[PDB]
Amino acid sequence: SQMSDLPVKVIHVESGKILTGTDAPKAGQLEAWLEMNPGYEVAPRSDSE
Repeated sequence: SQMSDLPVKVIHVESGKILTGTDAPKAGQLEAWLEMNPGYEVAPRSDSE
């Protein structure tokens, strides 16, 4: 699968809540979700070194 198919987490500044890939929007509809829900930001992954 591609990242575009996998969900991307986000962090809200107005509420401070962090949405996980489970509740967060998909990579394809993320742009629309963020545009509609202002204050959110792409959260970091769980890769690390």
